[PDB]
Amino acid sequence: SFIKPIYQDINSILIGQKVKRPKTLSGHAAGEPFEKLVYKFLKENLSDLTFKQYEYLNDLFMKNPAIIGHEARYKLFNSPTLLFLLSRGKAATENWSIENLFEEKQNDTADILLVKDQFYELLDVKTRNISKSAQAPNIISAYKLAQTCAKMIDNKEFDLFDINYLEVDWELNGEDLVCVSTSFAELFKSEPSELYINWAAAMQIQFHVRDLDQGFNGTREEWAKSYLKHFVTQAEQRAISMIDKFVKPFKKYI
Amino acid sequence: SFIKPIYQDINSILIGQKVKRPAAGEPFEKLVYKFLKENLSDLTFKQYEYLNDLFMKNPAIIGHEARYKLFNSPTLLFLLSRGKAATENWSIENLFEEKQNDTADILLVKDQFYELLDVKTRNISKSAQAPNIISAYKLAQTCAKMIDNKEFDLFDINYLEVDWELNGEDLVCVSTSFAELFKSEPSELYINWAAAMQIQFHVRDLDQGFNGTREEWAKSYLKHFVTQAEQRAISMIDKFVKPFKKYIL
Amino acid sequence: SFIKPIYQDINSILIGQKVKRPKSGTLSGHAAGEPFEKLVYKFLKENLSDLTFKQYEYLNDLFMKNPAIIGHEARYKLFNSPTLLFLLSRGKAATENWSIENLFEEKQNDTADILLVKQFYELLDVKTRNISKSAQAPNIISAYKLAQTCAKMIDNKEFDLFDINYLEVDWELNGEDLVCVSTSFAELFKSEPSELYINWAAAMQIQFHVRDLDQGFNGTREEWAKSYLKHFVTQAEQRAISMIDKFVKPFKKYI
DNA sequence: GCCGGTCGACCGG
DNA sequence: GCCGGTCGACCGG
DNA sequence: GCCGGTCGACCGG
Ligand code: NA
Ligand code: NA
Ligand code: NA
Repeated sequence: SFIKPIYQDINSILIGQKVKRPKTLSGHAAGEPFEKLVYKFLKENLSDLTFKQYEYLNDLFMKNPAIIGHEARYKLFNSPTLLFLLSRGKAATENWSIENLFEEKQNDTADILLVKDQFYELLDVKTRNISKSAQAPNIISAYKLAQTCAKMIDNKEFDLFDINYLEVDWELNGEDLVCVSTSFAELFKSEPSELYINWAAAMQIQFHVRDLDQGFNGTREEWAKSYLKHFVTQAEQRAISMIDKFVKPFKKYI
Repeated sequence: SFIKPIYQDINSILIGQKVKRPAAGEPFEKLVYKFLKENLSDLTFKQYEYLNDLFMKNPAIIGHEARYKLFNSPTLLFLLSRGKAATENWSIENLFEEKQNDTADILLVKDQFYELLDVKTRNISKSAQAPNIISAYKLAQTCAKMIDNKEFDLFDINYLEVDWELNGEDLVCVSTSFAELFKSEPSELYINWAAAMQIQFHVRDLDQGFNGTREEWAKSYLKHFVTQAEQRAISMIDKFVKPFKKYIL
Repeated sequence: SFIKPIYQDINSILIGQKVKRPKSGTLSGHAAGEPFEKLVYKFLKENLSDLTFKQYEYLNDLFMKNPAIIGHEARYKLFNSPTLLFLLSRGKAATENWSIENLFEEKQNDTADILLVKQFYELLDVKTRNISKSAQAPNIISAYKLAQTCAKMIDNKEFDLFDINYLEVDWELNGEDLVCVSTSFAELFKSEPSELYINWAAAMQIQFHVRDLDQGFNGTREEWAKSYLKHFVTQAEQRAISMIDKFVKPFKKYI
């Protein structure tokens, strides 16, 4: 992680920050420009490393004028896994140009990208409302994570990228929201066999950053293989539980 | 529908109206509610607004048990009730606020009949996938409660689509669509399991040819739900298991 | 490949070359970029006449030099390869009435367009697509024909004898004639056989764009055949199931 | 030319 | 301490 | 995405 080395500084700068409330306080809509606040800070203390996912792509393509077309542009990633996780559509990659750059995309894997010496850190910011105790938020697609681990193995890319999370806690205070806490955690540091997969909630992994464990002490290849086992096991578990919950109780009506 | 009769009045006040740019379409939902609250004052209610009034019109009714009785309907209670603790802890000093998962955005009630209005905003500047409409699971339970309690003329679930786009420093509505759930072919509703088990469709394209009974609608959907759930149990193996069974070992 | 070492020239001679619009009519089927194929042959012969035949043309030469060989048996035995037989031999009645006064002709269903051999055979098949429109992958070759080819390859063990390559010639309308703007070369036995798509409805044909065809297969030619069959069989079973769920159930309500 | 995955973040009738 | 639906609305490595 | 349907005509261990 490029952020961890200076986390204590981010936590310090965030605690106390305020943001004008939408004037609902729930939902992706009433999210938190707190992530914009994180970006602004990472852009200041790590300007040569901080990139919005769409910002990195625009940059990558800008320094390759001779390379045109999606085919030629995809090879620019020089990594099948990073291509899977960062890339944009075919027509979008084909139609890219100086007067038609990439913009924010709702389903982009990462909020902030940090690159240094061919090493990428996919950071995803999670904002939480402390005023209440809610369910763990969506972290990342368990299915997308499964494909990632599959591609890591097939390509032997166990030393290239990390997927980290930064949780920023806030509470209402008058006519604005105020940050009260923060917490950092790396995905590949937790126990892969203990990640809860909420199938209904877009097959998303879920947990509050402040609770995640960081005791995994094996290699990255083992983490991937272990995750895939847990993923396949849970997929079969869901397939069976769906019948007992969405079929059995409704057969009497047919 | 209590809105169908004035759909053109709602559309006329929406199309062309601009709002200062900063969900992003929320501003248009407030315009609908405000309109209804001024043209159907005695029928328009925010879901949480209805609950407070209901509880406020019966102060001598304390406790979750007695309060849950106030709905006089199992199906409606399932669709509108908040929570046991929330229902118990309710008070004139601790009212019900809006909740992200409330079934409806707007409630129109009259003659003991309820209309659950859910309005969907859409950025016409993009050609996206069909949005989430309503949980297929929540619909199934609802249909089950309709059968067990024989409530086929109590409520309707309708959707209003508000199309908008960014124009300069403002947002502007460009078109509107209306449709009724119980008027579409239940066996045709697409159920996106991964997407919160929600049924998805563009209000604009939603068919309205159904001419059967409300009971037949309920039974039909339930059959469609079960079958799809079974089919999904198979799809999961062929997509989330079979292709990864070569890494486990 | 024999033309591969000379692909640069071809790619350069083709691009820019133009041909009038086929009878000023439609631009599909056999009548569209057919003349281009001729242009490719006009070069592969004017620079490699030592080993460039147009399918039937070779067959005409395979004979003649064997007058004592007539009517089935001997004539069918001429091909010391059961595989090359299945991919180049004409009909029985056709390989009977052969003579100097009745030479073979170009047949619409011939496997290869141009044949280059030098013991080792290269079955070249040209492809042309209107780049002025995003279209579907064209029919490459018969999946069934390829399956029989692989089987026969294993049986008599001939994992070294012939190659199946394709040459793409992209063209676009320009005035009263069509012009080439690009070219793409690829070799069938160099891609992932388990990846090849089989369109059963489209004549059980393998479909893909020469330009996008991969060329990185790890293994011998033998491993390919083994691999393909495993793939072709699977798809066939899948097709059998798909048919019932699309051409049977959907209309079972009308009977 | 049909089909469906992803991001965001919420409590318990 | 553990389990898991619901709303919103997005295009094609 | 991935996935696949059409029009035009041809002869045969
Ligand atoms: Na995420
Ligand atoms: Na809804
Ligand atoms: Na062919």
